Amino acid sequence: GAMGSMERASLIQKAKLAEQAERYEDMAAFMKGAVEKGEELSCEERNLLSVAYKNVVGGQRAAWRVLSSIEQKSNEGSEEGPEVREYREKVETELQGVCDTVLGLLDSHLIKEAGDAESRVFYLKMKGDYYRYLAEVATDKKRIIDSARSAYQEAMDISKKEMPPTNPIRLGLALNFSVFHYEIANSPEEAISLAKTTFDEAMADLHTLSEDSYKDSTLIMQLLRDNLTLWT
Amino acid sequence: GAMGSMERASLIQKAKLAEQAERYEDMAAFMKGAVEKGEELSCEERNLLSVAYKNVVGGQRAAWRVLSSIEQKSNEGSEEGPEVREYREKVETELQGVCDTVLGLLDSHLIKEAGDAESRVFYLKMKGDYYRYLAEVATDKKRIIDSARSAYQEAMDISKKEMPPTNPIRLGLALNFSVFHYEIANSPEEAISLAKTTFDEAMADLHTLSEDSYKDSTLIMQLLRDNLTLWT
Amino acid sequence: VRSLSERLM
Amino acid sequence: VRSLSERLM
Ligand SMILES: N=C(N)c1cc(-c2ccccc2)c(-c2cncn2CCN)s1
Ligand SMILES: N=C(N)c1cc(-c2ccccc2)c(-c2cncn2CCN)s1
Ligand SMILES: [Cl-]
Ligand SMILES: [Cl-]
Repeated sequence: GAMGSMERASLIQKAKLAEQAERYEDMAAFMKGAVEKGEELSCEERNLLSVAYKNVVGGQRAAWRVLSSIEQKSNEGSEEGPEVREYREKVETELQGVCDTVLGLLDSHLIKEAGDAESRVFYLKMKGDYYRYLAEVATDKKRIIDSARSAYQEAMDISKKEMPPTNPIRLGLALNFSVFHYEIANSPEEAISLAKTTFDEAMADLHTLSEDSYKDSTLIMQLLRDNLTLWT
Repeated sequence: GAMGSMERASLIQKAKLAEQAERYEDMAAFMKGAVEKGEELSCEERNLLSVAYKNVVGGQRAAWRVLSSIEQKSNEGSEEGPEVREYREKVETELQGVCDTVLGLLDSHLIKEAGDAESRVFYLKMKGDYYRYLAEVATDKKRIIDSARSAYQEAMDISKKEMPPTNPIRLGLALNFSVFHYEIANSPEEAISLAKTTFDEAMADLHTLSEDSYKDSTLIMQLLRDNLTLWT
Repeated sequence: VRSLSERLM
Repeated sequence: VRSLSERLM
């Protein structure tokens, strides 16, 4: 590991600098290095890891969608070479590599050492997210979908037992699981039901929250609401 | 060169795909490969080269500015490690590498084969731009500034002899040279004089242009005007 | 149009 | 505030 010679604290400090500089490839490398030190991650450090790789993979998914669209148009009255397919495959292969890197970190060994709900649910959700990103480009497709489903479901079970309905991690988990149902699993009715009950159960729990926790939860709830508006 | 095995036309086609996908690192690599085929570049191909590397270096300059700012604040009632300096140096070194790559392509051998004004002025301006980006982080600083000045001046001489005042390349050259004067060379009065005369001489030539050429020139003239507003 | 997923805190 | 330089066509 190219970050093996750098102090854990220095990697974290530089990941925060990279975030301010919007250098998310650097941020991912720093946080990967931090994870590979072997120590568990704090809540802040976990979110730095999530921020870095979500932005990296986020740019790859956007590029892949553009290229896939151009590729599908080429395969309709369309004039013909292999370049579009080749370059889409290049981005796709790079995207899959990032997803495998994250899944590798969760498997070695973030998840097995995560005992607390906030950490375990966070990592299992992340596992679901990155198997979902793999599913988006897959055509083993079924096993990838099942791996996402299984990760999300284990996370849902723990969050429902151990976290209040308004917990931001639980809310973000349910949001992404509902996206999985709608966009990946061809289960729009499951997606709508999950988003509804997640929103309603959080609504009924807002009265227990501080002003700052209320802002955090309602911000995420609005995404659930926005999706329901698009889905119904 | 990792692109040596790919057809020139395929590299150009994929550079255009990368632009649509906003994958400018890929775009730079493709166009670098295209340049290294040894053939001169068309006007379109020259702009693809410029688009790719300007975006790449543009992200590095923005990141460098963030880090440099954080670094200067650390060196004022400020609490102290070497991480900020180290990471700024990393981005800086990567920025300089990109600038050297471009200058290498212009020197080997785009400029010496560029005989037409549109191509020669374009490359010499580009040489000035990327020596200017080097100057922004330099602390040999004087030689870098002189190399930018000399490249810009040779380009200005040719453009004034061979191009109409409203030529977009001439306008973009004068704009960037005026930025050099103001931001790099500590010559704000030279910057203001150049922007004024460039704008006025283009204004007086708009009557010769088509509707589409009129739009192109006035779009760039507005930047000259905006700078003058900030400078005076 | 694509569904909205969790945003970074 | 930094001066505006040439924009991509
Ligand atoms: N540097 C980033 N991207 C983030 C850092 C943190 C964070 C977490 C704990 C302590 C300090 C910072 C984030 C966070 C995630 N959940 C809530 N928070 C903070 C807002 N209440 S997000
Ligand atoms: N793919 C890009 N980024 C660009 C391509 C071209 C271009 C140039 C010549 C022929 C075809 C396309 C650009 C250009 C630069 N000066 C004017 N133009 C076109 C607008 N009149 S910019
Ligand atoms: Cl490719
Ligand atoms: Cl560093």
